[PDB]
Amino acid sequence: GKTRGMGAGRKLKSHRRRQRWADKSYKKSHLGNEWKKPFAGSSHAKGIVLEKIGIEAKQPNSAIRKCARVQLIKNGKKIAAFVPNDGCLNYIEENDEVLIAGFGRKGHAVGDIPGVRFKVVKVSGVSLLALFKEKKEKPRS
Amino acid sequence: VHVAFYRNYGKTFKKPRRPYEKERLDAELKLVGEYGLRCKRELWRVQYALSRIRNAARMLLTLDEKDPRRIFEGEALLRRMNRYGLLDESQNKLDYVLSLTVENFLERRLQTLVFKTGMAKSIHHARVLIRQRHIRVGRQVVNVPSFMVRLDSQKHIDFSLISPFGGGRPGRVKRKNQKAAAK
Amino acid sequence: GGKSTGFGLIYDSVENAKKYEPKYRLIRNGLDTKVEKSRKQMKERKNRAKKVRGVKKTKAGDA
Amino acid sequence: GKVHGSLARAGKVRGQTPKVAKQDKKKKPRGRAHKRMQYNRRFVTARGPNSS
RNA sequence: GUAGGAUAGUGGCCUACCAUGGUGGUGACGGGUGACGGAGAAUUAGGGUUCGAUUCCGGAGAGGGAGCCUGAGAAACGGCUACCACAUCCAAGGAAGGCAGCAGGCGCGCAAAUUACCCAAUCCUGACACGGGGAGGUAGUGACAAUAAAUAACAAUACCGGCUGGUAAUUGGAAUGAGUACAAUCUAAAUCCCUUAACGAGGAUCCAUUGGAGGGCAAGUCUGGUGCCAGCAGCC
Ligand SMILES: [K+]
Ligand SMILES: [K+]
Ligand SMILES: [K+]
Ligand SMILES: [K+]
Ligand SMILES: [K+]
Ligand SMILES: [K+]
Ligand SMILES: [K+]
Ligand SMILES: [K+]
Ligand SMILES: [K+]
Ligand SMILES: [Mg+2]
Ligand SMILES: [Mg+2]
Ligand SMILES: [Mg+2]
Ligand SMILES: [Mg+2]
Ligand SMILES: [Mg+2]
Ligand SMILES: [Mg+2]
Ligand SMILES: [Mg+2]
Ligand SMILES: [Mg+2]
Ligand SMILES: [Mg+2]
Ligand SMILES: [Mg+2]
Ligand SMILES: [Mg+2]
Ligand SMILES: [Mg+2]
Ligand SMILES: [Mg+2]
Ligand SMILES: [Mg+2]
Ligand SMILES: [Mg+2]
Repeated sequence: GKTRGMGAGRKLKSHRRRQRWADKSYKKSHLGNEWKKPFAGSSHAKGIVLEKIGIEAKQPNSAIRKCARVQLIKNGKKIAAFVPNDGCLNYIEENDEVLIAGFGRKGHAVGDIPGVRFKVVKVSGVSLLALFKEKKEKPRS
Repeated sequence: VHVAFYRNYGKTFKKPRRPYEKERLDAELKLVGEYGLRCKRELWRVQYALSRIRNAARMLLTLDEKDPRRIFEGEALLRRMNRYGLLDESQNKLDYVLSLTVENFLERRLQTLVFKTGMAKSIHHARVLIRQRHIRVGRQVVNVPSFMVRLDSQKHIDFSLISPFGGGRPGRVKRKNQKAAAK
Repeated sequence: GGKSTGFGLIYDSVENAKKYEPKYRLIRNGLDTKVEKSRKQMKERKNRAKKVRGVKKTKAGDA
Repeated sequence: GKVHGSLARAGKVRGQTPKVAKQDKKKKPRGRAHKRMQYNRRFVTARGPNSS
């Protein structure tokens, strides 16, 4: 059973402090490992496109999910980023400048795409959404 | 230091906890259409004010009847509700504050009053008249439909003295038509 | 509309006004003339004159 | 033994989709008038609102 | 602990001699902090959780250290001296440096504005009622955040539903601010706001968008295309 002594406040505080580490959410935000991850605790990161890659969809689906290999400028790390929307991979080229955001699940894969935790938001300073709707045009240079 | 930084501001409404309650949506649309509101934000702002007042009254009712703080704040709140027409003289207890509904506050809007006294053919007509500077409360022109009319000021509502419906100088359309007809 | 509010001062005589009123208010009434000057130019002239000693300091600030 | 999926297929359906022009329709009222229309449609005049 | 030195002054602050003491699972000592502390901020049954660089208070720093003069007050940096790192000019002999002040530039990055006007207000300062003040204020950029609030209102006609309501790029005249502009007002001077001559609305082109329509969760078993492809899908 719990300790209940009126003079046992120290033990209760220490026990809670020790047991907090069993909590995964608490440990994630108190171990200081977010700075060694590709984004280093940022909502977005810019990078250079290295190569277009197709990723097979997970069972029971069957598709080729279009993604890009991006090297982050600020630390040189390499990640896989999904390119959403139909035919939007055609707006991406090798050595292009892309803005990368999270996939929405805080560092975890989404949907039937395996091992992909990022998506492309902008290419060459123009949002992919504008390119898909023809609102803007990708800069020639 | 920038002295402007010391000015304070606050929010006036909150979004619903559950966005897509069908019954809540139906009731809110009914109220908005009845009172001719432009969006749900106005209704939520009125609900926020009503909730604040009801919370204050409920907090006061928890204190002892002879508590000086309860006496002072209850008198202040009852006077405030009486000034704006929310409560009648017979409704002289903090308990009746808890029985206040959003409709009570909505009925005190300058738009609703302008519609009710007969200066407008409809609630929307009252809205457009108010926002077009055709209405004055006392000697002051008011163009804010959300204006809450006090009991004393209710009987002073009238057409603006500088408006076609309150004085002379018809509108630009009428003047243009008169000029055109002069030939 | 149709109403306005403000502040007014009536001095016993013009000399008292000239002695107590701000310069800009006197200018507004025509009792004083606005002198055209640039604060940045004054600062630059002062800084330039800082480096010159003696009577020549007077024309040093011109540059 | 097929051509299931590849990078060269990007934009297939969107390119295939025939282009249909948008019909020119009168603008709906905004704000209070829009709310008035909604209230009249759902309460005064009157299955789902988009039933066939 | 004793006696001295130094200090504005107490004190191992320092010196000489003497004693073996001092802290520690009631966590010392050591390490980390993407740690300046507080007043406070977010959320609120209660208890709690998370945040606090930033305008108020206290501390520290002026590229990194160290030393110091003047002075009531500084170990000052829009003061000096030396070293270290950067770094401008040179007639090559020398000579001058410190934006974590206001602007502004490079760099960095997801990430942040004008090299403007003024001491008119608040206050500070000097020999001084008067000078000065990038403190501070004004104006510029500004969908951080917050407040109010347009994009239509009313009749006739025709359709519909029970005199009463709803619809119509059908008709009819009324109203008005977005804009524009004399003028005045505002203002240190301007500008904006407020006020207001003359203009300013019918597809009132003065044309509202962002997301969605299997469920969670409000909204189509509509039509065409594609055919585990392309794609969607926070989860199913
Ligand atoms: K598969
Ligand atoms: K499937
Ligand atoms: K001492
Ligand atoms: K001693
Ligand atoms: K500190
Ligand atoms: K002195
Ligand atoms: K600067
Ligand atoms: K001043
Ligand atoms: K859904
Ligand atoms: Mg001593
Ligand atoms: Mg702090
Ligand atoms: Mg820091
Ligand atoms: Mg700052
Ligand atoms: Mg401070
Ligand atoms: Mg210092
Ligand atoms: Mg520096
Ligand atoms: Mg130095
Ligand atoms: Mg120093
Ligand atoms: Mg400096
Ligand atoms: Mg200084
Ligand atoms: Mg920003
Ligand atoms: Mg806002
Ligand atoms: Mg519009
Ligand atoms: Mg539903």
